[PDB]
Amino acid sequence: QESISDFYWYYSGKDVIEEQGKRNFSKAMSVAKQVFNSLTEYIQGPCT
Amino acid sequence: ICSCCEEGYVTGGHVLRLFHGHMDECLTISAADSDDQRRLVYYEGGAV
Amino acid sequence: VQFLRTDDEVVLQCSATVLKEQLKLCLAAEGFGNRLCFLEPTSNAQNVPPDLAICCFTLEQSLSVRALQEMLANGHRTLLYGHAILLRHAHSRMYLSCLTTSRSMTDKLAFDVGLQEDATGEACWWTMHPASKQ
Amino acid sequence: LDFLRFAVFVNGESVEENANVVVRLLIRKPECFGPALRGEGGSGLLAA
Repeated sequence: QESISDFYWYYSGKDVIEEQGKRNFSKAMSVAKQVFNSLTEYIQGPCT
Repeated sequence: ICSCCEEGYVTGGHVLRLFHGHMDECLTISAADSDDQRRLVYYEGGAV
Repeated sequence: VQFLRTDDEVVLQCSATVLKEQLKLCLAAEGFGNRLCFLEPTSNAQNVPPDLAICCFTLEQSLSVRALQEMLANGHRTLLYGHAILLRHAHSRMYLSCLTTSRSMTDKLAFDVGLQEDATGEACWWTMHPASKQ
Repeated sequence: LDFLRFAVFVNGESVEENANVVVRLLIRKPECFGPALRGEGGSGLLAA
C-alpha cells in the first residue's frame, strides 16, 4: 500500500499516465488483489 | 507541553487575569515608573 | 504509548550531559529582534525557573517526501518515521527554518537554524528518521 | 576515488542518479576527506 501511494504521488502531477506506469500499476494491483484474497480465506470461515 | 486540554478548564502555561471577588478589580502591579519599581501587588482593577 | 500526532505543541528537548550531570535543554527563540535559536537549561528549576514562553513549537503537519516535493513544485495526521514536518513557534507565529548564515567559526559545514516569517521553501521543513534500531 | 569517477562520469556527461547517490554518501560519511576538508579538522586545502 505504501508503494502504491508513492506511485500515486509520483503520477499525480502528470495529466496522462504513460504505458510503463499503467503496466506497473496493473502489476502492483494484481499482487494486492492476491493478498486480499489470502487474508479473506484466513478468516472467511468463522475463525475467532 | 500540552497533549490534552479540557475546554473551559485552566491549564499551565496560560496567561490570565486574577479578578478579585468583587468582579470589578483584579490582582495587579504598580502602574508605571513607581516608587516601588513595580514590586508591590494590589487589587486596583478598573482601568487596568 | 501515546503517538505524536499533528496540531500539537512540542518542546524539542535534548540532553547535554556536561560534567556528567545529565542536563536537559530545549530550543528557545524570541523571534522579534532576533531570529537565531539557542539552548536554555530546563534543569535546575528549583534554583532558577527557566522560561518556556519562547520554547514552544506547534507542529503544523507531517507529510511524505513525494507529496512535499509535489506541493513545492505546485487535515490531522499521525507522525511516523521517514516523513517531514513543519514547526511554527507559538509566540512569534513564524516557522522554524535552516538559515544560510553560519555564526559558528568552528565548523564551516554548519549552517544556522532560526525562525523565518513564511513557510515558503523547503528550508523550514525537517525530516525525521529513527534514532534507535528497534 | 578513481572507481567513483568512472561510475559517475561517462562519455563526458554526469550521471545524475549516480552523482546524487555518491554525493549523499560522501556527505553522510564526513571521514572520507582526511585532514583537509574535515568536519573536525577544518584544515584548509591550500594549507594542506
